Amino acid sequence: MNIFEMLRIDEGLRLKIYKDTEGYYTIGIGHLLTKSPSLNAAKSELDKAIGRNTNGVITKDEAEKLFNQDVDAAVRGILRNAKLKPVYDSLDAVRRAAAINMVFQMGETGVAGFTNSLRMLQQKRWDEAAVNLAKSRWYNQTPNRAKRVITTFRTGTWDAYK
Ligand SMILES: c1ccc2[nH]ccc2c1
Ligand SMILES: [Cl-]
Ligand SMILES: [Cl-]
Repeated sequence: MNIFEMLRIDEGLRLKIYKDTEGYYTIGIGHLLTKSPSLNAAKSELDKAIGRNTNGVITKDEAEKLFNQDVDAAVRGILRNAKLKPVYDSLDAVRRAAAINMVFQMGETGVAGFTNSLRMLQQKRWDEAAVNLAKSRWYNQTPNRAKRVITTFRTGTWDAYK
């Protein structure tokens, strides 16, 4: 298992514009297009990203392309983040995957707000971090996905994904 396969399971794959769990226009593998309530604005954002007049639909190759870009950007953002980087550096490979999954989902900002959990993870207090992580809007809104990621940090294995 790896980050790509992990996120592919968490996000699914859709080739037509759809609304995410928060009601935002998205496409492909979790690629958020816009927070605006406007489908037009979303189709324009789509065309701008793909580089063609898509008409709200993309191919699988174009989806995988957006996905590669988004994964790379997430990692790169973590590495540029002074709050995140040190935590990320302290983790083992499996757990780094869980850290990227959270950023992919909620943004660097969203994550930066889990200050207490990050500090526990950095200290390798796995069980306590898992409990603290669960006390969040994230966990209450997307419980099954949160549980998988939390299990990952708790155990350092891919068990939740097998
Ligand atoms: C960097 C980015 C996201 C993260 N989530 C938990 C730890 C961590 C570190
Ligand atoms: Cl883009
Ligand atoms: Cl869920």
